[PDB]
Amino acid sequence: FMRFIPLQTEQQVSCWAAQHIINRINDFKPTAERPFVLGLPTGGTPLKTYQELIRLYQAGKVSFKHVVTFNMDEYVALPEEHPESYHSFMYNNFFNHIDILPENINILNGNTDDHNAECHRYEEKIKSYGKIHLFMGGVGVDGHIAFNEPASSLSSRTRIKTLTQDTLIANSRFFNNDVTQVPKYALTIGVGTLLDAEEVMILATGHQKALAVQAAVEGSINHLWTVSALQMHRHFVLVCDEAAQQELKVKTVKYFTELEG
Amino acid sequence: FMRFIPLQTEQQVSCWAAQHIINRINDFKPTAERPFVLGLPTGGTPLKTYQELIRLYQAGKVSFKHVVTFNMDEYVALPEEHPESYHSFMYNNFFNHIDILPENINILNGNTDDHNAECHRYEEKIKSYGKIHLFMGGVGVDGHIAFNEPASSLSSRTRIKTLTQDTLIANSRFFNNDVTQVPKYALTIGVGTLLDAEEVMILATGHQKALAVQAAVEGSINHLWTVSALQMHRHFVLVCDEAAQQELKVKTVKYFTELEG
Amino acid sequence: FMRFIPLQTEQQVSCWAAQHIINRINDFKPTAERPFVLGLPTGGTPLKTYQELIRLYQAGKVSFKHVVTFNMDEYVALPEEHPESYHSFMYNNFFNHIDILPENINILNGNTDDHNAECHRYEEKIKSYGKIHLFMGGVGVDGHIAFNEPASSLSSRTRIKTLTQDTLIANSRFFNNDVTQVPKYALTIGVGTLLDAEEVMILATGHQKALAVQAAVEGSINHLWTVSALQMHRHFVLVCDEAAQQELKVKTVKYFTELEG
Amino acid sequence: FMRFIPLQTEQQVSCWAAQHIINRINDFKPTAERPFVLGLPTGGTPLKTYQELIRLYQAGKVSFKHVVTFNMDEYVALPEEHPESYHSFMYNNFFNHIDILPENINILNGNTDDHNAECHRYEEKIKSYGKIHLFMGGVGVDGHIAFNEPASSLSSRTRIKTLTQDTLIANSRFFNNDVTQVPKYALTIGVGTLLDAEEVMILATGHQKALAVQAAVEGSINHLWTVSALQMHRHFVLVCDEAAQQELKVKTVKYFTELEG
Amino acid sequence: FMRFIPLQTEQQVSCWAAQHIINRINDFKPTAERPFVLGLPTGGTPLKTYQELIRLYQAGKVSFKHVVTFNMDEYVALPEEHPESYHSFMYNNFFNHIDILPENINILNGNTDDHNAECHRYEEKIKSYGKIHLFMGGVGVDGHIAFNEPASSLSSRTRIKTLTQDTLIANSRFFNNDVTQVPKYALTIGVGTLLDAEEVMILATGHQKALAVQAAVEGSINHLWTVSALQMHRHFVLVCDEAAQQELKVKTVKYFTELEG
Amino acid sequence: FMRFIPLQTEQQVSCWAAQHIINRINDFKPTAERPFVLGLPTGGTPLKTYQELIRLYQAGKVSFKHVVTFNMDEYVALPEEHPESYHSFMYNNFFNHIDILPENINILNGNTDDHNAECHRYEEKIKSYGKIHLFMGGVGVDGHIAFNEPASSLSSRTRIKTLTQDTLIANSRFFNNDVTQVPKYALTIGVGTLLDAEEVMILATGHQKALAVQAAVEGSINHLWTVSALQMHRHFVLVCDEAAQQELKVKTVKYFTELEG
Repeated sequence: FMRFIPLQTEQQVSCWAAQHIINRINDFKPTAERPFVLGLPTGGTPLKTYQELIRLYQAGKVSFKHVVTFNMDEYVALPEEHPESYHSFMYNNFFNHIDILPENINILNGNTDDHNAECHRYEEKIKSYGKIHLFMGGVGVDGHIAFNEPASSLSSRTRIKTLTQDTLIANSRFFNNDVTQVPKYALTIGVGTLLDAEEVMILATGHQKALAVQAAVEGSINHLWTVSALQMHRHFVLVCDEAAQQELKVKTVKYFTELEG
Repeated sequence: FMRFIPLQTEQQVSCWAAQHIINRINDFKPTAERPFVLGLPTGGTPLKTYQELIRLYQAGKVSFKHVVTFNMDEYVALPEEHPESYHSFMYNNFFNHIDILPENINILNGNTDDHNAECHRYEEKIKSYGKIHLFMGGVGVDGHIAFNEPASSLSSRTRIKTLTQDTLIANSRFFNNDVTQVPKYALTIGVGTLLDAEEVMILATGHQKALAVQAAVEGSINHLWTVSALQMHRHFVLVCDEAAQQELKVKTVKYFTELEG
Repeated sequence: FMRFIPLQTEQQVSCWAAQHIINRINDFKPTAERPFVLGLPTGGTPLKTYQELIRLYQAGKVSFKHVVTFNMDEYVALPEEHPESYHSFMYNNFFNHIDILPENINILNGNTDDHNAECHRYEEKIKSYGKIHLFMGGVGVDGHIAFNEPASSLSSRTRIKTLTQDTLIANSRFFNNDVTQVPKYALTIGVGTLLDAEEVMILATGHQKALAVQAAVEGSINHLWTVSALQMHRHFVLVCDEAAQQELKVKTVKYFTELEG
Repeated sequence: FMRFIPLQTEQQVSCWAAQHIINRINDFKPTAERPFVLGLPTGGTPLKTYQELIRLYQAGKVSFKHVVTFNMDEYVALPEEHPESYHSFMYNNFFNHIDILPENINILNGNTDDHNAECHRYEEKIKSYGKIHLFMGGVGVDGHIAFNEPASSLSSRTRIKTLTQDTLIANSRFFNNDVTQVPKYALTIGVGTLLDAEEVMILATGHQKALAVQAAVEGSINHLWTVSALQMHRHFVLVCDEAAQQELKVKTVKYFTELEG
Repeated sequence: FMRFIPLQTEQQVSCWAAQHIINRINDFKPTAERPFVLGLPTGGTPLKTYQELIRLYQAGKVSFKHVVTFNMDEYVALPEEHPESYHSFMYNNFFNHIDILPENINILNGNTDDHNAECHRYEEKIKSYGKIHLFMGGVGVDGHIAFNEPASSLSSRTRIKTLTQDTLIANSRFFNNDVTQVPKYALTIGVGTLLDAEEVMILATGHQKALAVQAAVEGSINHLWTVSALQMHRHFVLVCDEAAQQELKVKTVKYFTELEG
Repeated sequence: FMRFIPLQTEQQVSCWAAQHIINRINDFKPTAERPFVLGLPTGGTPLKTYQELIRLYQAGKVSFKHVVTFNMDEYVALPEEHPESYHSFMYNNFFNHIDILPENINILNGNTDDHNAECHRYEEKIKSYGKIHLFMGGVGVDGHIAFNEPASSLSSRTRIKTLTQDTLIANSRFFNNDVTQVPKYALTIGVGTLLDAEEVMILATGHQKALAVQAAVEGSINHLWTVSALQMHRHFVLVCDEAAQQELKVKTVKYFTELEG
């Protein structure tokens, strides 16, 4: 069944998420021949989690020497050494501070000569390892996942996507508030790619995600709220802060707070 | 306009109600010529409030030597010394334990020769005092007030009412679970009579009152939920326990919890 | 406050309305100096009601010798002896079969030299009688009243109105299915005119009126459903057939069906 | 796919359910080697059906000499000869009045030394017969099935469950209205166990089940209403009384009333 | 997954649908041994599309010399040469004006001696060709498909159906507005038959279809709205006019309007 | 009753508002003895209107000589010459560029020795002129008006208000993104003060105001959405851009778009 973890502060969400990733890896006991495969996102709430994971690694609570990562997405036609590329985000905020092997980091390359070939290569790389064991991600204010469109097929695969006007505006702040400077296209994993993971953990902090949280927990599966499709996943975890609880009914928070005791 | 007091336990609800009545009386400074006029109901939750008022009176925190009371209702064709009459409920559980003057207790007489004249005398008696300063009451699971029907006119007056099938069944527990023994009619104040008070305090405890609480706080005015009409009252107070908050949104409880402190 | 009469067939709706008009007249005991003032509409369901009223008059159960009528509306620039005028509908189907005095029939004149002057004369005529005691009417699928727009001011008065595209289409069947032949304008009473009546009885038969009936009975007051504003009227009666109850909940019909019996 | 049978009285509900069970058995024509497997619940609503089933047996309209029964649940650490055990409920109200073979009655044993082993033995016993042909059951006010929590996996199996505070409160009436006297744990079939039956008949009587019936018939599949998951079952039957129809739309009751007869 | 094409006029809807059928056929490049298989409906909106298909054929933009058609339904016990039979509708409005081979026209025969045998023969004929490549259809005001009941199993097959009271009334206009003159039964494809097609194009024109469009586009899958089940189809296309958009939210139309351009 | 003006761009919203203010003043023909009284707010969309009003003044299309203004609010314990004070906002962006007389500019003083006396003088000053002829304002994301709380009494008066946590965060961007630097309290007009104006024009631009616009146009009056109470105002105007329409139904936008043209 769906696991809903209602918490109060964004730090508690990040600390909980990091702890969950630690426990799965440490229970899995990964080796070189049998690595743990981790799906990873970008953004503000992930950032706090990566920071917590670095702190836990600096202690003696985890090693990434046998963790393989796959990232959700990357901009197209943007140099991968650009400060605002998703390559740069991952290496600067995470991979450069942990003991992961450089050949176990997978991030879509948006500068290939053939974007379809690159997307198929990504899907193949995942299959070569078997399956992603834990995919961490976020959710949009409209319930969309990664750069997938809000009404995306639940069996969509990794493909090239044209960024929406709203996505262009949202990300403008990373490119000098210039909509014309945001890359028009990106490579993203599909909803099917996400659903193929053994466990999907979605992190939702902020009042702007409260409607997405209501759709995920209280609503029925709606094909206009991609996050609601995770209700059909065998292990769907949703962690949220108090601001994102504001649209739920009192009985909903009561039920899940007490279940998690 | 509307004050919503969300509390946890039924005990806290009665204590809050008792304290509020104390403060209203003690601020008002009643005299014999200028008494404080209190509207009073019957039932389980009021009983706890009357008990707390008695304890506060014994603690010399209040005197009723200048409080005039009006009760909501009384059965018709039931001897007023019968255990299950509302005369008996009020005197045995409250008036016989406080310093109220016997001539300041007003309760509808359901044994008159003329129920319309009796109801009219009651409305006149209130007018002779000016106005009820604080009317305490409860609310039905369908939002009805006193013996008024769930679709009662917002200008209904004191009148005779035929008890509903649900009310007959509900009150059967007081007459040996015999529907045939519950009085068929009762004299009740109208919704207009209630709204004419200077302040209306409604007490709502129980999971069975959660939908009525949602209608009063979150919903628009609906003529099928009489309690919602109190939204237009100049001083409408609603006190409720945890079980009755369960249908509200987290943001609704949050807003009013913080306002009151 | 609101009376809802849920019936099965359109015949039952018409008979109930006729009986109600009969009973109001007979209780009022009208005289020449103090006549009973009746507001009247046109249409299919009214036709059956007028037929039933004629039968009751022939059965000497009522006299209209002291009833004054005001009609809702009339086409502009249509000869008043034209078959499709509302003058013709009223006289041919009703007034020519009863004992009403010819000088007590009031119908807006859509052939005046000054429609604003004409509309003002109509409002003045009504005030000269005091108030309409019972106004019968229908309701549009969008809850609109007469030729008033669905968002009409609740204080709109009798005025000239440009017929909507939907009203032109609906009424084409009376002019050889030719939208170009329907009069473009009409003189209509306002929503304020309707609410000034002592009692408003609206008759709603048909599956296409089920949403309007739901808005009037179950919904809160919405200014886009003019019929719902009648919830705040002192005597609002709504009579409907089974097809018009299909959007209501079983509890709504149960409460009112048992109240009326 | 889904059959909804709306009736008026609890007697009609029990009569319909009993007849359906009769018809399935008699069509199946069970033998000793190929028995009919019947799943059975506990509670007030089942009781009337069991009484009706006894009467139909007395009327020689059915024989249980070749029916094998499996019950949903039983208390743990309560002697099975205790008046309030479900063993006692089934035997006193049903099995002691019909011709079932004593070795064909299966009820979870809450007094074993190994509750997991007992639960597995129960699932195995079902497997040994093939599958349950008809599972009769009730529904909680929150749509839960048997002792499963409203957030149980739709593939949950027979297991030990800690009774919720709500179930403890509900069941206090059988243990002197004392929450501390209700057994803390119980053995219950899972939602998966129920869904593995060839047909599921849910019985819903009472005003307190109106919201649950709305969730099963009118709502989409919601993972917080276990009863709504039965919409995906190949043969889902829901029988309900008039009090449980109160939250449905008139069009829903109309549709199914006409379809079923 | 789901394609929603919001257009303005009914003409544009039929023109779009015709063009889509043309393009599917021309890409498929059908041969006699490998024909293109087309599913076809009856009604007002299909009529305009067939007219456009005839115009495009005269313009030599398409040939049906290798198109095989299957129709949704046909009346029972009505001579197939009757003006109001669906045989007549299809031949008069379509087949008599195109170059389809007469042995490639498939329409259920409601005059067989064995309606179950006929329905199985129809299902078998579809199987003999493999699958329907494109199924065009309409939608009822309650979201039902063909003569399937609004609560039909999503795996229903071609079968005989008793026409509902509402269906009898709707079709009365073709039989002298006499409910008793409409055939009581019809042969119809099942919902499973429709879902087995490679692509399903539903056409929805009219204000009376706006609620069904909202259920298909905005709502979750509801087993009382058959059209909503098409959300789970691999290629579901819904084309509608402005009147059918009136119940959608502005953001819904905006999203899909921009997607298609 | 209520005018809803749906437009596309924020420029059009400000231009319409300015034009409306122009036309009201010019029709009124104000003199020194009989001035036009204008209520004014602060914020981004108002600023664009003030620029347009200055442009219209430079074009000699209006004079503000005989115009008296009243502002909604002002911070307390902030020097009125501070860049971020509302005194500074109004003078720098409006009053210093028009021909208003310095003795006709009214703005609450948040630096008085007695804020209650200060509030009363403000209400009295309004009464001394008679009534505000046109009050322009904005609306919060929760429908709140000025610094009034979202559940404010509809008869609240000018008073001191403690800024909510949300208001502190929102305005932090004007004080170096420092919540601790935003003044804790503010002087604000009450909801009653707004309703006492002869006309209320609310301007709503932005996707974050779409829910407030839906509450004002489509919803019933809710005491938790202050803007919805303006439905009972004699002349309530709401102007909005395309981003703020996104939550309305297509039929709502269609109706009012056609009404205004």
